[PDB]
Amino acid sequence: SVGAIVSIEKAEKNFVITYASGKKAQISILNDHLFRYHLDPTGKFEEYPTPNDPKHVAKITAKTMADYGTQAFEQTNVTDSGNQFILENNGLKIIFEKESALMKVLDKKKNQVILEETAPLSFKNDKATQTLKQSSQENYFGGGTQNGRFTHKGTAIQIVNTNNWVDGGVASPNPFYWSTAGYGVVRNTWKPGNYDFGSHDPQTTTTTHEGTDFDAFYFFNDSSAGILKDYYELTGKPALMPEYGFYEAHLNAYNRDYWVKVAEGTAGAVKFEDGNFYKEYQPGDLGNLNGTLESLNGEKENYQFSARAVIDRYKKNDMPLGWFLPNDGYGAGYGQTDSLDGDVQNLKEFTDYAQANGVEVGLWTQSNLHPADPKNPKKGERDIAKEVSVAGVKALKTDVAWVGYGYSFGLNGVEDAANVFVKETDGAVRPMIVSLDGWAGTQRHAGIWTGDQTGGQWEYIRFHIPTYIGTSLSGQPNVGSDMDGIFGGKNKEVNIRDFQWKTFTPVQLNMDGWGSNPKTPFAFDQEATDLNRAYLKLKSMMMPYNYSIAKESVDGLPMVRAMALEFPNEGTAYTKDSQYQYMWGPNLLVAPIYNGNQDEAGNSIRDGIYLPDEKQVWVDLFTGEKYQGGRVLNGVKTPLWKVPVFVKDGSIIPMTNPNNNPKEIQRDQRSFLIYPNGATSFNMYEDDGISTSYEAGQSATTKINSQGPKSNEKGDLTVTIEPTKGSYKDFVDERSTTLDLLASEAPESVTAMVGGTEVTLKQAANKEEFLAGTNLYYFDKEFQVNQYLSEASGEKLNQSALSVKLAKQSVTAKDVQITVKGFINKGTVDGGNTTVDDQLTIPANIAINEEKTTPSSLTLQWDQVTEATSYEVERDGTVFGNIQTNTATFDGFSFLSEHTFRVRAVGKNGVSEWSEPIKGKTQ
Repeated sequence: SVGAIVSIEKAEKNFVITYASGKKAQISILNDHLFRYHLDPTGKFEEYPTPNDPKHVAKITAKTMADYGTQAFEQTNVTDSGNQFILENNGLKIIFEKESALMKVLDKKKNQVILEETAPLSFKNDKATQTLKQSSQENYFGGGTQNGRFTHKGTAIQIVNTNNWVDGGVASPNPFYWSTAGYGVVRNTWKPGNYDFGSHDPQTTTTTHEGTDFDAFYFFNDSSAGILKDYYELTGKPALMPEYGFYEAHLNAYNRDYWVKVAEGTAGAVKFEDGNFYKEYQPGDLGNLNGTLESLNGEKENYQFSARAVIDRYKKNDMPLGWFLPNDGYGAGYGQTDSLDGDVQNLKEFTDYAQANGVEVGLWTQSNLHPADPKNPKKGERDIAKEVSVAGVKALKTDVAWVGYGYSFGLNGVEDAANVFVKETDGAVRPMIVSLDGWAGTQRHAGIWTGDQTGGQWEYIRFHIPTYIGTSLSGQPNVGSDMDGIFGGKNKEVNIRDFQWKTFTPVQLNMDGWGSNPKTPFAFDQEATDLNRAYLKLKSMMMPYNYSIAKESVDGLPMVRAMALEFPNEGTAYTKDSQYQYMWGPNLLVAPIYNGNQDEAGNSIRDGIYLPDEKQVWVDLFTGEKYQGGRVLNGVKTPLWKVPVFVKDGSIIPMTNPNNNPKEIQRDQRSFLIYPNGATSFNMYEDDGISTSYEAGQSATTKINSQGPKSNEKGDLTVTIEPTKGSYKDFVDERSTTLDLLASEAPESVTAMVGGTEVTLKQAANKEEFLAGTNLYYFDKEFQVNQYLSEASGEKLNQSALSVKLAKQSVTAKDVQITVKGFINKGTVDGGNTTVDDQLTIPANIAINEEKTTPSSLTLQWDQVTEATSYEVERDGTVFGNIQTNTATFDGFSFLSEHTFRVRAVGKNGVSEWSEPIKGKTQ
């Protein structure tokens, strides 16, 4: 409708495009790889889109056009080469066909067209639609929290505030997507949209938003970290949670409801410490029943029904607990007095008790942050200034009735809450805000949780894994959800499995009061409780690693990483083959159990464990068992106690003592669990854990370096801890050092230098001597990464480690260099030998079992090889392993689709040649 381009002029601040219709666009060059295109068919070209309400002043962008400076614009030239206008700088050609008005972008470094319009912008039907070429290997990420999904090629996603918390919904939309071609796009709009990544026409991608304006930021970057850094520079770097936000929370209402004494076995009865059974009632549902009224502090002959009693239960069950929210939901409140001040004092009393137990307090927070007259409040009004400054609240959970309108409501809300919070604390406390119904920019103020669903069901796990991955690919690293759901429950196995994988995630919410059982890690039998504790303690021990990858996520890759972020050169990493696993930072591959499939021994059967990189050894975190990468493993037997987690051999994992909250961490120690493999590194981040001062340069980093032999080989190992750089409030300079070096033999020698001076090390004679002393080393074949899990599993889970302890030293003044001669960490590698064994027969008579053919699956069968201990099947180029019988089935295929298979035998001395390829068609 806009027609041909008649001119592009370099104006004072931007390039002005005039179209034949008389309509105009402005191209603003912000940096050498970022530009804004604004076609304002109404003609104003004002810096910011119109929000949903004129009170909504929070902006999508965190950096103004002016803030980017004029240098990139000055260094961009417009030329008129016949049938095209071209804008060119050092990195890009932005090419406009004059007649068609179509834009394409050539990346000069690659000499490739990265983005190409295939039809002009369409403004029909009060919408603004862009039409782009899609290439055969082009994949797409983003769109925010796209429930159940992360990889969008061949699908449409809705960029809509759906208020839908389950699979197929959008708990938190974002008008941000990116392409593996090497581009990200933010639509500079508050209006809902729809991105169709070739759902019927595979060569075309359309992006649509409601409205009359087309205003977008395009950023070009050859790495996924780069695209996310561009999104963060534009819309805001993610907030860094305070350390306590990495610990599970407990949330409910304790100010309003009643417990009624009922018979044991009454539908949803709950047993309490008096040995009696009770059922909870909202006051309006009580009718003629005799009930005990809840209170926060349990001061009214009601202690077992109080919020304090719940903190006591987390302590008695030795469970980590970061924070506690006691006023969740409309009408709940936080006191029972005749005044706002009386209620604030009741909440202060609770916060004092929580803090005595190392637990912070959060509040459910409404759009009304202040009383109508803050100097004259009424009972039941809200006052964030008093709640923060008098009662000591540190965390906020946004009411869905506040942010639930979506779009500019949410961003204005979380910006207001963050800004008033840090004003009230004078920057002494950084924000801890959990929200949903977000938009572009939300991450700079708040994390999200996925809303309300029913747990006690495998679907609760299955849909959540890709949800978390896609949230993180959309520039929101602070993602969480309810532990085993707000609704339902009564499924022990699902409860254990949800605690297991969420160990390796940012935000864990025990969202209690509405379920089939209480929402706690101690709601099931002692086995479930002991396993849940074992995994929560592992997360507490991983806090230095976790906080380090959190710091990375402020200006780089998120904490929950799609496989493609870490293995960008493998096609398997980009597809639904990667929908149920992720990298927790760079070092750990997490492949949760997400269905009820079991063998006769009660092991979960885990199919589709993708282990990237044919040259990489992967190490079971719990057992030390080794696996070769370059394969997808089927039929992996996983006991109830175990979640499949693999260490990337070479990993350095900073650790700390098991702890129930950040104040129980020993700040005068540091510890490193190291899997040496060639030359690897880690940057360990730290700060005061609580304030805004990290944003004013108050933090420290420590570079740890491991230089050893390749996986399974013997050689010299040098571990260097470089001096700690930086300072902050209550920085501890004097620390002892532990290295736990996974090792299969005693070394020839261990020497230590501390700040260029030798420290004499003794070999400990036994473990008791090692634990008692310092400046020692000890070769231990009974090393336990997690004694809680050893006890809870009934398995020793012993590994072999060379452990080294050095005395307290200044971590700023003096480095550490440990040299180990004759270092080796050797174990047999499942799939390690991929060399052809000439004596191993090629599996004979490779056939499709036609009987078993369905519209979505194929079954391949072949003759036994007597010397084979397993088989591998190559499915359309993808090697599947751990096939323990002479058949395999492959799922997730289209109707009437063709697939190519080869098979080889695996024996104790390598593999057979690959069979000839065979074809199968789905019905």
